[PDB]
Amino acid sequence: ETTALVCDNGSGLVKAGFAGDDAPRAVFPSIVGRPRHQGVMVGMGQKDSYVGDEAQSKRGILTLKYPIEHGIITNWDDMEKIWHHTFYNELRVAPEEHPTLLTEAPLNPKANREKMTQIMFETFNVPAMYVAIQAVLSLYASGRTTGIVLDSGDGVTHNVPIYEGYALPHAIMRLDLAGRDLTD
Amino acid sequence: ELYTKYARVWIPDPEEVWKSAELLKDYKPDKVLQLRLEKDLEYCLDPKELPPLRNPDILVGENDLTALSYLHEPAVLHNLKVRFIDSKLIYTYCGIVLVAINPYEQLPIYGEDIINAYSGQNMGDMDPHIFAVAEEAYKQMARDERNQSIIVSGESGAGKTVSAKYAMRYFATVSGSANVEEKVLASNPIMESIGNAKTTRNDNSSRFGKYIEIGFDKRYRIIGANMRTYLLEKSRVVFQAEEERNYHIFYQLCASAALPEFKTLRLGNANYFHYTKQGGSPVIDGIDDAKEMVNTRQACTLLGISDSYQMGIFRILAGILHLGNVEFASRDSDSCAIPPKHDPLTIFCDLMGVDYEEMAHWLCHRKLATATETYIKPISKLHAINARDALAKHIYANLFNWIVDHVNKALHSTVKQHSFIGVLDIYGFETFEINSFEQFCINYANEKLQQQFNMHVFKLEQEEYMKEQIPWTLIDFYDNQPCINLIEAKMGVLDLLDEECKMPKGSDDTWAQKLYNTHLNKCALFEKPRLSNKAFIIKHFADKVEYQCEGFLEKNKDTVYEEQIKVLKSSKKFKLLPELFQDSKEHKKTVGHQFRNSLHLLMETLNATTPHYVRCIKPNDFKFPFTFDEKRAVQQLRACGVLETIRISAAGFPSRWTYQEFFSRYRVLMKQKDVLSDRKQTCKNVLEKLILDKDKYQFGKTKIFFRAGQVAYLEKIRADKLRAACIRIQKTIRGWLMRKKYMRMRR
Ligand SMILES: Nc1ncnc2c1ncn2[C@@H]1O[C@H](COP(=O)(O)OP(=O)(O)NP(=O)(O)O)[C@@H](O)[C@H]1O
Ligand SMILES: Nc1ncnc2c1ncn2[C@@H]1O[C@H](COP(=O)(O)OP(=O)(O)O)[C@@H](O)[C@H]1O
Ligand SMILES: [Mg+2]
Ligand SMILES: [Mg+2]
Ligand SMILES: [Mg+2]
Repeated sequence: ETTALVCDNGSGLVKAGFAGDDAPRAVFPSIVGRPRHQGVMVGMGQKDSYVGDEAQSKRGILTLKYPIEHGIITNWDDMEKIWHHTFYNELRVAPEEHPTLLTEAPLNPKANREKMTQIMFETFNVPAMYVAIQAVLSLYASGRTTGIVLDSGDGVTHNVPIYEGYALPHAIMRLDLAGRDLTD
Repeated sequence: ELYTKYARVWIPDPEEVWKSAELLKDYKPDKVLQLRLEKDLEYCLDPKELPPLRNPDILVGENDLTALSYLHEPAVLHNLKVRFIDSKLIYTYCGIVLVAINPYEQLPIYGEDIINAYSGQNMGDMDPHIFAVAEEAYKQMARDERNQSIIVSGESGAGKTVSAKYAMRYFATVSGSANVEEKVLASNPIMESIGNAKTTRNDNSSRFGKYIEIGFDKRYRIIGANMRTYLLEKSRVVFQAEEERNYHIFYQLCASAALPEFKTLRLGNANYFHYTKQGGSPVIDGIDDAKEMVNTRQACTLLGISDSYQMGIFRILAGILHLGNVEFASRDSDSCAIPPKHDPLTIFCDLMGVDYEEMAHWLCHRKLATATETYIKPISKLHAINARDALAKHIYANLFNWIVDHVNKALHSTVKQHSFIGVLDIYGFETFEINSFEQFCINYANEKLQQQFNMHVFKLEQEEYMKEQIPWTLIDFYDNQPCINLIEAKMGVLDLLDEECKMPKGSDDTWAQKLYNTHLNKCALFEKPRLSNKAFIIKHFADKVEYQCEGFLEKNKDTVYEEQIKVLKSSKKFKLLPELFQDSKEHKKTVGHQFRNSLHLLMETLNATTPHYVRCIKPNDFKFPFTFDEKRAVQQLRACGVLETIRISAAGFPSRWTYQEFFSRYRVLMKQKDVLSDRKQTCKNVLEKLILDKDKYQFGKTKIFFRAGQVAYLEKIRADKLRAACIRIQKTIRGWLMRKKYMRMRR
């Protein structure tokens, strides 16, 4: 009938798919490239910017930007390009037909959620959506109602203790160490 | 009032559900009734009810229970009891429905002279008989090409198979003949072997709906038959309650194990294997499963399943049995392993032609693949057991669909089917001291069939009201849609159950808690049992039924890992095992969702068609010929919805009279002043005097329509008038004769 889209914006990899299948059928880096060299050959079909695996393939000639840094979306037009690419190119699904479920790290600014929702309703016209905490979903994934989740992606690391399905919001710890600054 | 001296009433009694009593002093508004019994009694009249009044004897015994003026449980039970015991009639109409009572005796009524007597006759013409339903379906099919169904419902042992047999014998006789009926009757032993199980109340209960389509050519010759099946009870293959068995075939197979052919299977006695062992009761009294095996193989031969395929089938079933013995040791909270050199798994792999190391690996691990990348990861002993039992259930369901398709290959014929008449044998509403996921599915299927019945009857009433030009508004529809939306809507009991299956740390206590949350006080049909927090009550059409939650999560889980199927698909030892699968989301579907889908396929098959209903009832448990038990029958009339059908007809205009026969009956009331030669206007004049309320009857074009009470009230006042006239005349005669003897006394 209608099945929600499930999308986790992360930093680095985007991974997206349909609710109730078991692994994401779109996975690609959340990266946008713009060409920086003078183009010489006339009539090449040269393109203003590249997204995801395109920008990985051509990365020799591109400046690569990450639109998400430490779970905060710093650049919004590139994030809209990444979602447009996800829905139309990767999933080939029109977003008006499906609820969308979106994932976020705890303790990050509220403006990030307000903008994510304003964009999903106004530009995509998604009929319904929700924003979920990254750590909470790892318990659903591991079959538990209790535990202290330690989560680290690119960017933010956070601990979230949960006990029989109640979060303990005064005990949430967040750390900016993980993943990109290991590479730097 | 109606309660006068010499009235009669039904009073409740412990040992037969109702007994007759005569009202020994007329009632006035208050608390007392003096009653006399066929001796002397006084009965408390108490909240409020008056005791059910009794029909005048002219109505008792008539061929149609809706001809009764008072419609209520004891009048129905009395008319069936008198027709069966005294007349030895076994068939009785209720409205559209034919009620059929199992005589446990042979009868002459199925002779071909009677077949011919029924042919071409409409239901009004002749006393009810199953041929009178078959002939109606046949002529409905002739008039209009629309296919016809015949639907047969009741507890197993009520004679549904013999009813279908004579129903198709009718078609064979009227069309002439193509040897369908022999093949169809020869198929019954295998379908009963694979599809029937002992149950706490009943041996040879059928756990699936069987639909036989008899196809006709443009001549309405019998071409041939096609067989479908629905609503199979898959969960029984792996779990049974106490005093229940697995499907008969498993015990026929185990008992055969000593035979030379089956030696290679290494079968044991039936309480060795985990799936047969659980029920407690390996041996049915009065059946030799080893002998039944012979009839099963014989019917396989007659339908032309080669003995190669027969040994394939028994191989696969011994596979399922040996698989059930596979036992997992948990090496961690999240990992398990099969103990080394495991004899059950060694025999299962030998039987099935698979590499021991691949089954031993895939039983304990499951595989997930992202589009670029695949991870193998362990699973707990609980998920391993749930997946082994889902594999056994999936093998069994595919073997069942295969045996059904090889029967269909034997029954089909090459002539293109112009149209068909189809016969549905299905279980009726079910209630035991313990009620469980099986009973919940059965009662939901019966709620669906009862809705489609009520809506067909409502359609036919709107047609008859058009035919008599009576306003439609007088009849109201009685809709069990709220109970269906209770069971199957989103946030329904099945929906919350399928949620709680995937939910982490789901359990029958938290499922029950979600039930009480969503529906404890929002729906009138859902109730919590007073003393328990583990059970729930649904008010079904027939009765309130209390279900225990404690089983449903184990029974509801199916998930089949693709790698375990692909191991079996890889088998080359024998050809049947890869043939079964030959055929992705369905592997994720729960048993409840597969059931709801098979039920939607069934409702699509039936809604396409025009139904005719037969209800079968089983008058006594002990199979005594032509004995009747009121407390058994009231249970089965309730479960067959006959009593609710009658309740729904008792509101409205159940009693209908032709003006001719009405006038003939009640000339005695009419004064010779007001008898016109037009009967209809006389009747319209008279009934308004005799009955005050125009609401209580309607003047149709050709028939008078009465509400329930009125015809018995007219019969009462008629009888009292005729009593007064008789007494007055006979006192005059006696007076003359004594005056003559006085004339002698002067002389
Ligand atoms: N109309 C009938 N005339 C004679 N015997 C009947 C009739 N209906 C049922 N019986 C007897 O009832 C018994 C069982 O009938 P049958 O049609 O075989 O039911 P069944 O096999 O139990 N199918 P099911 O009710 O679903 O379990 C047999 O002894 C039949 O002879
Ligand atoms: N096998 C691996 N070993 C070590 N680091 C890895 C591995 N795979 C990914 N990473 C690093 O982890 C980060 C990606 O983690 P991911 O969960 O995809 O981030 P997010 O949660 O933001 O989507 C990147 O910095 C990547 O370099
Ligand atoms: Mg992440
Ligand atoms: Mg029988
Ligand atoms: Mg049967």
